[PDB]
Amino acid sequence: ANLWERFCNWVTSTDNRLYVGWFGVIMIPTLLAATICFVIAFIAAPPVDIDGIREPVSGSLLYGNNIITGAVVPSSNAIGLHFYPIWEAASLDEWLYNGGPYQLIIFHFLLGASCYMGRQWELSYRLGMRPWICVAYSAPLASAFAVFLIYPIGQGSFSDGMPLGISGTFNFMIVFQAEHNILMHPFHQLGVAGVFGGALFCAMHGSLVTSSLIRETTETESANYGYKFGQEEETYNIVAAHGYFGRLIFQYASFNNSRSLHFFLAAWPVVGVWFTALGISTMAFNLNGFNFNHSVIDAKGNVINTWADIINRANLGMEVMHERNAHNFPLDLA
Amino acid sequence: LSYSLGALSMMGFIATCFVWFNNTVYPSEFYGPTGPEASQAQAMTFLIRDQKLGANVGSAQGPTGLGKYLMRSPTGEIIFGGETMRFWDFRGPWLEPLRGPNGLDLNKIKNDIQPWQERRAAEYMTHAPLGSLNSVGGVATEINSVNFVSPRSWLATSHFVLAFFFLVGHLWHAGRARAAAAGFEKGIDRESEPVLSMPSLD
Amino acid sequence: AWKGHAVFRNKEGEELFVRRMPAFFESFPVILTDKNGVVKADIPFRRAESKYSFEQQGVTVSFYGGELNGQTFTDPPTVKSYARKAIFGEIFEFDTETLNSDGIFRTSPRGWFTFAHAVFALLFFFGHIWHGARTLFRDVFSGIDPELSPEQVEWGFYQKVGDVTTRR
Amino acid sequence: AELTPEVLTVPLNSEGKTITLTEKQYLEGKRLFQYACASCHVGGITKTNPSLDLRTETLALATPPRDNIEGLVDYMKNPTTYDGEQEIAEVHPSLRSADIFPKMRNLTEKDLVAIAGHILVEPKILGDKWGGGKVYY
Amino acid sequence: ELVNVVDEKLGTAYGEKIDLNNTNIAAFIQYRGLYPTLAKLIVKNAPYESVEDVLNIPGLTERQKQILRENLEHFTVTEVETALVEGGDRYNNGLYK
Amino acid sequence: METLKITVYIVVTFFVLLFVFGFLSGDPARNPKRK
Amino acid sequence: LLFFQGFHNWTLNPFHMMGVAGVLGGALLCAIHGATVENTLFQDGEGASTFRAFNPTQAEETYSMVTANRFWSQIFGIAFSNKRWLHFFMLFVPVTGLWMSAIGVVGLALNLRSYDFISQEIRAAEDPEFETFYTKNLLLNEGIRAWMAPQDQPHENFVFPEEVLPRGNAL
Amino acid sequence: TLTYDDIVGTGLANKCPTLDDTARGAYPIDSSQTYRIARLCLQPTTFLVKEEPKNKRQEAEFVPTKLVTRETTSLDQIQGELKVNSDGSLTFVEEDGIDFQPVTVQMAGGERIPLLFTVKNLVASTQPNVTSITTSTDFKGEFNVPSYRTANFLDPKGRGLASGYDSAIALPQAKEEELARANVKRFSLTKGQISLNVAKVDGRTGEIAGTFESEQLSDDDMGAHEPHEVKIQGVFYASIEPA
Ligand code: CLA
Ligand code: CLA
Ligand code: CLA
Ligand code: CLA
Ligand SMILES: CC(C)=CCC/C(C)=C/CC/C(C)=C/CC/C(C)=C/CC/C(C)=C/CC/C(C)=C/CC/C(C)=C/CC/C(C)=C/CC/C(C)=C/CC1=CC(=O)C(C)=C(C)C1=O
Ligand SMILES: CCCCCCCCCCCCCCCC(=O)OC[C@H](CO[C@@H]1O[C@H](CS(=O)(=O)O)[C@@H](O)[C@H](O)[C@H]1O)OC(=O)CCCCCCCCCCCCCCC
Ligand SMILES: CCCCCCCCCCCCCCCC(=O)OC[C@H](COP(=O)(O)OC[C@@H](O)CO)OC(=O)CCCCCCCCCCCCCCC
Ligand SMILES: CCCCCCCCCCCCO[C@@H]1O[C@H](CO)[C@@H](O[C@H]2O[C@H](CO)[C@@H](O)[C@H](O)[C@H]2O)[C@H](O)[C@H]1O
Ligand code: OEX
Ligand SMILES: [Ca+2]
Ligand SMILES: [Ca+2]
Ligand SMILES: [Cl-]
Ligand SMILES: [Cl-]
Ligand SMILES: [Fe+2]
Repeated sequence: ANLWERFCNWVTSTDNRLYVGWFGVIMIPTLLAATICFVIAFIAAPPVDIDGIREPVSGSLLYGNNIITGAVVPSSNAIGLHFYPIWEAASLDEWLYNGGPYQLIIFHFLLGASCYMGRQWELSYRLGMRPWICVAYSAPLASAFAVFLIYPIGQGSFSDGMPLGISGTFNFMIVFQAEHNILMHPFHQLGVAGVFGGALFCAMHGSLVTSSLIRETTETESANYGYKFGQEEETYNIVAAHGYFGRLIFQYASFNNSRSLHFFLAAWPVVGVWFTALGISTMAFNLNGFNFNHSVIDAKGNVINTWADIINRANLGMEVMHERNAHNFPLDLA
Repeated sequence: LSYSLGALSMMGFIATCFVWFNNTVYPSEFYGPTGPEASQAQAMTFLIRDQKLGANVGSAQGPTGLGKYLMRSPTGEIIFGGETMRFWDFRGPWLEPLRGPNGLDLNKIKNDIQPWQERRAAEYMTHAPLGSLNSVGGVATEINSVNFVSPRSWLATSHFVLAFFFLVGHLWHAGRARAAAAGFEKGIDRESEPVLSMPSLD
Repeated sequence: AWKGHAVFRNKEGEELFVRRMPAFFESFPVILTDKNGVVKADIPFRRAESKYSFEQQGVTVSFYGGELNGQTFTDPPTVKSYARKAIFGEIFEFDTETLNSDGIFRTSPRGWFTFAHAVFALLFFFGHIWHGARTLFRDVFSGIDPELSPEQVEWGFYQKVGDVTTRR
Repeated sequence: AELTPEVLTVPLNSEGKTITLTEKQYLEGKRLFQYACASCHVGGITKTNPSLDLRTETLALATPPRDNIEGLVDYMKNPTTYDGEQEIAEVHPSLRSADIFPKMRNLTEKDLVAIAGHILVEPKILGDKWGGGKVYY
Repeated sequence: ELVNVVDEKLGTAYGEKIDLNNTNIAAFIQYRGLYPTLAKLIVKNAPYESVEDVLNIPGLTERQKQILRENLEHFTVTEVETALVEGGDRYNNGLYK
Repeated sequence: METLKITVYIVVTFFVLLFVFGFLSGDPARNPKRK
Repeated sequence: LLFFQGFHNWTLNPFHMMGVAGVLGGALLCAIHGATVENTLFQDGEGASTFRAFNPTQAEETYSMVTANRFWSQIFGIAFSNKRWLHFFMLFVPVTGLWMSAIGVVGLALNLRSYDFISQEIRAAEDPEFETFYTKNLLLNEGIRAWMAPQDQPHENFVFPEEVLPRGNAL
Repeated sequence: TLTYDDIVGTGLANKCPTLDDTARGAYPIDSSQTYRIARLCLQPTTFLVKEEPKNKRQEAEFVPTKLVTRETTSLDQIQGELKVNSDGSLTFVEEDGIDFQPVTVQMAGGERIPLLFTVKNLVASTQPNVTSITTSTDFKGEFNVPSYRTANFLDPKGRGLASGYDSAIALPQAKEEELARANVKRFSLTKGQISLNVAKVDGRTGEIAGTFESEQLSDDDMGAHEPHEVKIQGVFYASIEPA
């Protein structure tokens, strides 16, 4: 056909080693830009005045960091939610000072990962698959939106978005506990249930299927040689697996339907991680974890502490120390 | 359904930001102060207090070297200092009387602050939209006493959750609708498996 | 060398005791109590409302035994230095140069021995479980019986789980 | 320990006269203090001016002395700065500025006594924690 | 040798009494009648060569002067310490509760 | 900075245009079954 | 949890980090495997609900490994091809994770922490303009210790007068 | 005229007002009237830093720097009495205003120079017998430069002057003396020097405008290192009033 119809045929081709697709056409450049900026900044960027108090924090390896302490540092609190592209700055010198690379990385990354999700829908359509893998991916993606975009929005600043580094991430967690008591938030609790459960059922499923592989290999060769790519027969015996698990707990506590079993494997961590994302996205608007501080009172009115109150004492330590030069007035309101 | 789900998710998200930032169609008199507004009210409250005490608020240098009460935005406008620097885009009827062409006006700050402005700023500072899920108002380390969560937090949080699940609903139904229109929503035909008819990748 | 035992006193001549660092703490404040545990002096963080600083309380320190025996120090920075050492208990002079020492505590052989052995003991538990399992299940290491009767894994077909002769 | 008649006995006036509150007034005082005051004075501190707290010793050194029912009742009618030099009804809630502090509109004299009673009783229960702020949480 | 000037000041009368030349204004709340009106005036008109000089502040009512007189035993004066007086720190020194 | 801005605007418009026209070009038909 | 952060700086510890990788990687493997099976199912029934189109005793795979493999290869660049490997890997990742966290906790029994990076401390001690996220988090820890210890460790009878408590400006 | 919403985000809020090319007049001074500057505005256009050579036989030059803190540099709303002296000179005595801005500039090679750009406590004078302020009038004066960080500021390990630790707590047993400079915070107070060269006058309005150059020390990080010498140049504007 015409040049365009050939292009369309290529973009959407089921035969490319890596699927491109229309989402891919946005995904490829945005992810490349984010990746490249990230790598260069992580290695070489100068210190960033994250809290807009002229107190530049060093993130990069060349400026005295290791893999663990290193980061791409959030953009200046003096910027807030203003859009700070490279052309808004008088120079790259200024751009680097104010944390411009962070906005560039997280914006291209979020667009790219959103397209990564669209691309998963797309390929499954091209391949005649059912379409919901992309929905499972919406859970980590939502979590990434929570810490890089929604939280900044609620709090009025990208300086409060998660830093793009290991120790930075911990800083974000700790300040978050001080300001929102995230541990006492039931959406975070559902998140824990989601990831602890996800790990558990992973270990379980892995182990139940493995324990049930049909004898196909010699006593010396890997059992993996007992399964061939594309074979039509199922490589393990699900009835034996159920016979084991149904007896481990009780019969009806166990799955004999592979389809409902794999559904539960998809649903449990995905829903729990949705709640995690929504925990962060709703504490973005300062609806916080349960507060039982001084909840138990004695007959006279003496406060009888609980474990909630010892949590409070730790949160207070975080609160008063964090960003030790940034507050001038008595309440931290964002 | 899926198209409508997508448009509702989008609208939910817009609604979340509307109630969070906007104080015209969500008047702070009824809905409580915005987060930015309450943060701006705190700096105004202490500026008032301290200047009453004799402080020259324009030339008071804070620990970092930036002005304790007043400083410049990145484009030069006079704005409140401390953390609330981020909130300098806030505009509110108790505050605009002090704003001149260059931002907050030091002449007006020194002479023209009316009692009703002090009152509203104290009110808004102390009704910031922060509180716990069990409706203890305050920071997360606050003791029980005040039963408050701003209507703004309830409206933003609820609608972020709703907009979010609607987006999922959109992906679910869009993807299911595509598959059902093409005829493979119930699974792969074992005897016409598309991948088996394609060249191998490598 | 031992520097000798530091005794601290306020301007009243009352003996003061530095609260010792518990092991849990990487860093620890300097607080001096009287013999009944009442706070008498400290090293403040915020100074503007300080009430118990060494300067205000006239804290001095005298040494008995060791290198500094019979000496008394009244310069506040000096007294404050000895008190920071006193959170570690008895005060010693060290050579920090021969080894380019960094001033940060390390454990001893007792600590290193304990760590390696508790870790190796725990990992040896997995080793036990693994080999025990290989021992008792040798017959199924390459997989289960390719035609294991569905009756032995389904329910109520046998009286005793696994026993073919307990058929109903 | 109990909320006893001794705990509930507080100075009525500057001249050493006491008054014993009932448990019901105490509870009333706590309720109405929450209703009208705690947004700024939760815990005996003052959010909008932390230099001034509701500690008994602080109240005693106000002018006029506010460490008694009568002093507190009068504060709630016609609040002053700490040196009594200035009338701050325009920026501090009181019966005098119930037009602009609308929660003040249905506080009766008896309500004012109950709140004063709360303010004087709490530190007798909580000690330094009353007016102590976060250090004491 | 280098010295922390604030710690040093705690060794002088600034560590014992309200120093009219240095002490942050919230300290005046500790005595009847000083805060906010006299405290504002004392800080605005500092430094003082002696404690008594506080009585020579222009515009004082008679009871104002009398309150000053009653509280002189609680005051002191030392040299202006730059670190205590810069940054408007006499008005707000960054300490709340 | 201005040329940078203009270059990027052009870049982004190009890719956005590809994405829009791309899905406008009979996407539902691009599947292996019913077309 | 918070005690471990403040006192042991447990987040810095590489054995806890492998733990996190195993737990989050396990949860990822769980979500991704369950979703992949469910979206490469064969049509073995007429029902628009597909759960009934499975038989525990049936010989055949209920989903296409072939399509699943092609999908991930083109999406992510790599895919499983061996189902026995895939499942073994699902056992391996979270199990190994939890084992690693255990080793770190054995370390913490002895206060043998991964608390500090000495090179950062020396630079920071000598250069008061040097700051990283690692220095920032230690100030948080020192806040946690000072503020929680007196009520959390009552047998120590800690009395920390207000003036000694570490605090930043205002707060 | 222009309102806040005309100006917001343009850069104009950091710009001192200018005078027309017709503003070449003379503003008469009556030695019997008292005056004030009701608004002094200083907009920097160049920051120069004096290089520090390895041998002090080389002549050290002021070199250009790049501004990295954006349009947050101008001093404004400054006011104070304008005295007429015995000899007819004028003296400006600054009483108040937005009279400092923390500024960071970068040397070639990337060294960052923080400074507290300021005219705090400015006392500036003209030449004698100033019967009118003209485009030939100049002010020359001195001002104070207090520490760039005020006394509560805590370094990254928590150490400070009026607050903070007094030691390097991460090195519990290191020797103190080598770290004394880092551990014992100090608060500088130095002098700076400024010159204001009038170039425009509206006699009908009391407004003047011209160029200025000042010199002051940069941040010494609370005693931790030696400050550099900075030279700031820009435009100014002032409104004089009978008062
Ligand atoms: C797919 C390609 C792509 C996309 C989507 C982006 C996107 C972005 N770039 Mg990146 N970039 C790319 C490729 C891309 N870049 C490449 C190849 C390079 C190297 C040359 C760069 C180098 C670069 C730099 C140096 C910077 C960016 C920045 C940005 C951001 C702002 C761009 C902007 O203002 O557009 C404005 C242009 C438009 C709005 C044009 C759209 C006009 C159409 C006709 C209207 C339709 C739009 C509509 C709202 C929605 C689309 C349809 C929808 C319904 C599906 C944004 C995250 C900046 C940033 O990160 O700041 C923090 C920044 O500084 N880019
Ligand atoms: C639990 C379910 C639930 C509940 C209880 C609410 C409740 C609410 N929503 Mg949410 N919503 C939900 C689910 C829900 N929503 C979901 C799933 C979505 C999509 C994600 C949304 C999206 C949404 C948006 C986008 C908005 C709300 C808003 C609101 C609030 C106002 C509703 C309103 O006025 O509608 C409008 C009512 C109608 C369209 C019905 C017709 C109304 C007529 C035209 C009004 C006539 C008025 C006029 C003056 C009369 C003239 C007469 C004259 C001649 C005298 C209310 C608190 C608003 C808000 O407060 O957000 C912060 C808002 O902007 N909701
Ligand atoms: C996370 C965002 C996201 C994703 C991955 C999808 C995915 C999908 N959509 Mg939905 N959509 C969304 C949000 C999304 N949607 C929203 C918020 C709306 C409300 C307007 C819609 C409205 C919609 C309609 C009306 C249709 C779909 C359809 C589809 C499906 C087919 C592909 C398609 O036509 O895409 C179209 C994609 C969009 C309309 C939005 C994609 C947004 C992402 C973020 C990419 C944007 C890239 C952009 C060029 C970058 C801007 C850069 C900027 C700086 C200029 C596919 C499952 C089609 C389908 O088959 O329905 C059953 C269809 O007809 N969608
Ligand atoms: C991304 C965030 C994240 C993630 C994924 C993890 C993940 C993990 N953490 Mg870390 N944590 C984090 C952040 C995180 N942490 C942060 C920021 C901190 C602050 C420093 C901590 C502080 C922390 C501590 C202090 C500890 C962990 C531990 C762990 C491990 C716990 C494993 C487990 O399931 O134990 C759950 C418990 C078990 C699995 C034991 C067996 C339980 C039996 C089977 C229970 C049977 C129940 C029975 C049926 C009854 C039910 C009754 C019902 C009524 C309740 C795991 C690697 C632990 C660890 O490392 O262990 C070695 C640990 O002690 N974490
Ligand atoms: C001293 C004396 C007196 C001694 C006498 C002793 C004696 C004789 C006692 C007998 C008397 C007696 C019974 C007393 C009772 C005492 C008592 C009640 C003890 C119980 C205490 C207790 C809490 C026990 C256990 C609780 C328990 C097991 C909780 C588990 C709940 C739970 C999460 C269940 C799982 C539910 C679920 C949906 C699981 C599926 C998820 C999963 C594992 C997926 C992986 C998976 C599953 C499959 O399904 C198949 C197929 C495959 C492939 C696969 O991947
Ligand atoms: C107190 C007042 C009460 C009112 C309030 C109620 C509100 C709550 C609403 C919730 C109802 C949801 C019902 C959905 C059932 C369903 O999934 O059907 C789909 C399949 C079909 O089941 C399968 O059913 C099949 C038959 S069929 O498909 O249904 O026809 C069969 O073949 C198969 O063996 C069988 O397992 O369900 C299953 O596979 C069984 C196990 C999984 C079901 C629960 C998990 C789903 C989400 C996980 C939970 C996440 C939360 C944890 C967070 C960390
Ligand atoms: C748009 C494209 C997006 C591109 C993303 C690029 C993704 C790179 C993919 C991983 C490639 C490495 C695989 C080597 C290993 C390799 O070649 O595996 C290929 C292997 C193939 O599995 P089979 O089932 O074919 O193997 C047969 C077995 O029986 C072996 O005997 O896949 C797996 O084992 C899956 C589980 C590991 C998946 C691990 C992913 C790890 C993520 C990386 C984490 C560290 C990152 C460090 C950051 C500095
Ligand atoms: C900023 C957004 C831009 C706004 C534009 C949106 C307005 C709508 C304009 C629609 C007009 C174009 O209409 C659409 O375009 C492309 C390119 O011409 C066509 O062309 C395509 O046809 C078939 C469709 O099966 C494809 O297989 C083929 O590869 C391609 O050539 C579409 O079949 C046509 O339906
Ligand atoms: O910046 Mn980051 O952190 Ca959210 O809170 Mn406010 O602001 Mn800042 O202090 Mn707390
Ligand atoms: Ca050495
Ligand atoms: Ca001239
Ligand atoms: Cl921090
Ligand atoms: Cl602040
Ligand atoms: Fe499986």
